Amino acid sequence: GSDFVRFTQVVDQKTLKAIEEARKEAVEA
Amino acid sequence: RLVKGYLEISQDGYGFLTENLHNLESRVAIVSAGLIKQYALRAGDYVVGQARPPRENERYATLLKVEAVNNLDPEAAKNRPRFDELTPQFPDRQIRLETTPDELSTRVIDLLAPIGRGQRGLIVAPPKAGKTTLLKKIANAVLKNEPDIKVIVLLIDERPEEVTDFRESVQGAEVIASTFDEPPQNHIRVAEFVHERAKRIVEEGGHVMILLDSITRLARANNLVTPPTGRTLSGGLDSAALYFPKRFLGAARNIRGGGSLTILATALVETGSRMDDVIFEEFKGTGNMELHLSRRLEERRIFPAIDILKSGTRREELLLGEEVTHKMWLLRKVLADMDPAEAMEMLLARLARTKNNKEFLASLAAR
Amino acid sequence: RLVKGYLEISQDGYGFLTENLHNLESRVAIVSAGLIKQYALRAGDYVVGQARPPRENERYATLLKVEAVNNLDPEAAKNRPRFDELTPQFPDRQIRLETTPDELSTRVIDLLAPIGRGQRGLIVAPPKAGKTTLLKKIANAVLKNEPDIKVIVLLIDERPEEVTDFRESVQGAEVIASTFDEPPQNHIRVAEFVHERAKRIVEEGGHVMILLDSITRLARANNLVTPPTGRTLSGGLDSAALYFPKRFLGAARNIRGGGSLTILATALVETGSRMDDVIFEEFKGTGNMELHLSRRLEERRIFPAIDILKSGTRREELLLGEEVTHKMWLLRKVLADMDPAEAMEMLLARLARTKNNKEFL
Amino acid sequence: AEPGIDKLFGMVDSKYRLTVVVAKRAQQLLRHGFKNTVLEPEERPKMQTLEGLFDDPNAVTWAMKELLTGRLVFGENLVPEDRLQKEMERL
Ligand SMILES: Nc1ncnc2c1ncn2[C@@H]1O[C@H](COP(=O)(O)OP(=O)(O)O)[C@@H](O)[C@H]1O
Ligand SMILES: Nc1ncnc2c1ncn2[C@@H]1O[C@H](COP(=O)(O)OP(=O)(O)O)[C@@H](O)[C@H]1O
Ligand SMILES: [Mg+2]
Ligand SMILES: [Mg+2]
Repeated sequence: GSDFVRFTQVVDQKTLKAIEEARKEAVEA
Repeated sequence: RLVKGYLEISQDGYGFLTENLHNLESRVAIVSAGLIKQYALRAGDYVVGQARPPRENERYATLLKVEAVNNLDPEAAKNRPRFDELTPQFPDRQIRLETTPDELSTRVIDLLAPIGRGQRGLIVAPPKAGKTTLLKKIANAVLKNEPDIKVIVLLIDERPEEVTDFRESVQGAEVIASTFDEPPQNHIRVAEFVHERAKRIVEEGGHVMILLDSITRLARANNLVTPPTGRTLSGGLDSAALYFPKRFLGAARNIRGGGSLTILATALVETGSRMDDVIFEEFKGTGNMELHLSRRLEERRIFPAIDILKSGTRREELLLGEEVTHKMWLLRKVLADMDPAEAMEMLLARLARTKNNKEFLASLAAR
Repeated sequence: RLVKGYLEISQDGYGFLTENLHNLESRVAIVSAGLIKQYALRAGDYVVGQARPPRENERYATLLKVEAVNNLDPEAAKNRPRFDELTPQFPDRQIRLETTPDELSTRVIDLLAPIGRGQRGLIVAPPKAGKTTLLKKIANAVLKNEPDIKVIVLLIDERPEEVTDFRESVQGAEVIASTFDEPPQNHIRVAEFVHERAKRIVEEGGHVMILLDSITRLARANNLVTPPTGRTLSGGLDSAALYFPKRFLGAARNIRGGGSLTILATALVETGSRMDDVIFEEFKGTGNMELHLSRRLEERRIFPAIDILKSGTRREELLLGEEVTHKMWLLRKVLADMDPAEAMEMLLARLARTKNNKEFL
Repeated sequence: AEPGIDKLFGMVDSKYRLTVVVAKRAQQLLRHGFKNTVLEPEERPKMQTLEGLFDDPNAVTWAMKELLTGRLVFGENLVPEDRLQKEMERL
């Protein structure tokens, strides 16, 4: 329950690449 | 001398040319039935032609020679397929709804009830509960995302201060309004004239966007104007009065031959009147989309106060991918689990983190 | 000079020949009242004949002689029983429906509403409630399982884009339409004209599948059609509005002498209008099948959004063999229980396992 | 035991981070079903009597076998947390 580790987002590498692709296209043009 | 304006074929077969105020005025030109048949012009045609001042015993100028009609060379007006013969289609060119000032609202609108060119949907909401402001928002978003399309907005039976505010905030886009102070005869006249004008523009293969305020007030104004109709339907409704609004609304469509006609109107709902809800019912079976806004959600000051569950469209695949369609399936499952006010509160928490493209793809990851 | 098409006898004692445009065309040819008497011809018959061009001051082509009627010689046409005395039975020739694209929907249909030749069925739901593309699915399945049957689709009071879409996507099958844009008179003309051609077509021992869009939206469009027709019923209806729709729909029947006339149409209900609901029950007493569709399913995008519990056939045994009737007897004793939403998913999964007979297999 | 716990401890600073990562992966696997795996094609866990470890005999071992690959990334804040944590619980 310690806040230092209470919440730790977990995502796989392929969805990581999808979200990071969304990040780089988030900077438009 | 030269004259210019929009054709207004009266019952006597003669015409009137309106200004920016768009009602009856005096710089009108009379186009003989012979000329009308010569150029195959219907009312609302953008006519420009050489016409000397009205002669002796003549009160309005007679269009001696026509030069430019529909902004173009007049053989097109005469030699063109009639509007009713155009092959319709389903909407296929959806309008991306990505606006910064209120990303949440337009993002939700697009993701939930996406809109394309030729859409015939309805915003359906109780009064003083979010129709007009959201219409203004989507109008601005359209003006930003689709500058090419001729965007036109009509306000019917509305408050003059709202008219002034919007016309100031319309950024010059064609804003025509009809306040409740005006007699309903003016309301019907202006609405119909806009109807034929937009019809002509679509006849020129143009994309015409119409945003109508108070479709239900429009039906009520028709009912007042419509003097008999004989049979009186449930709740005091004229049967054949709707047909003019029905012709007005069903005209919106996706045409395969170029251009489009997309009309979105504001429906007043749960106003406690059988008239209003019934008319919502007839116009509901005509439209391809409904977006419901609830009284209590607007009461909780939640904006947009969309009734998420029952809002939707037809043929999403014709505007969305199967990936998009299935993700929408999954999301609607989640939201059909998720209670309305709860839906808005937590979704507004969830979706504000990323902008319509950021949200669009980061959410196709998430949702 | 060959003249072809469907006979539309005008009211003034002469006739017309209508074409594939499925409306009032100018390709019309005159059939005088005397011609009607001497050939004993009915309108709508598939007419191929010789005619002559209109004369001076005369505007419409005049018939010269009749050679083919319903692809048959006129002499046999004078000798044929008229439709009214034809002995009707209950449907006897079912249609198996397992289609590769969506075997689930057709499987649900077969298990709940087995379809036989001459059936008078129905599907009921509010507007925008899961009807038209399901009609598309069943039409396509019929196009494969029963290519022999002359399948016809009529569209009344709907959006033109849907008209066009189904037009290409039906793969050339007989699609007729009348949008809500059209005046009510065209609606009536097209509807009854399709009615009467189908009457003559079944009259020749033919099996005719009629896919009518929107039977109760047809009813609403008929109320709009209805100029008075009588005394105000509850909800705004009048007395004799129904008869033409009732004579229209009740014509569906299984005839002992061969052929069939199976008409399926879509009903709009739960619109908050007394008119609409009352029409729902009054035509409910006319059809041999109803398929209910509730909106809680569709708001969940659950498809097919079928209210399974309310749906049920008349006289299963008369269309379904004693072994088949007994197995569905047991199954209905089984399938009657499970609760609506959980019913939806578990029945969907069960039919997703294998084919209907394969499930029995 | 499990494949290379020493390697697991070496690649995180503190064990409780490891536990929360593996369990959140397990919960993701449960909610999405076992389709959202990143070791699918060849190396999948296998039972003895049959191939039951293809679907779902034990999700924790699934997650740990996943993490031994480089296909898993975890961090304190790598994604906008609010969106994920408020879509997780309603499905
Ligand atoms: N997005 C919004 N954010 C905040 N307030 C809003 C929003 N939309 C509407 N409102 C409130 O609702 C009013 C608009 O109501 P409206 O939809 O114009 O009713 P009607 O269109 O039936 O006249 C605005 O004056 C404002 O008070
Ligand atoms: N089998 C189906 N699966 C999914 N959606 C369907 C199905 N059948 C119809 N629909 C949808 O439901 C809507 C109802 O079609 P239609 O009968 O024209 O509407 P209504 O009868 O409600 O006026 C259609 O727009 C179609 O998109
Ligand atoms: Mg307003
Ligand atoms: Mg539909």
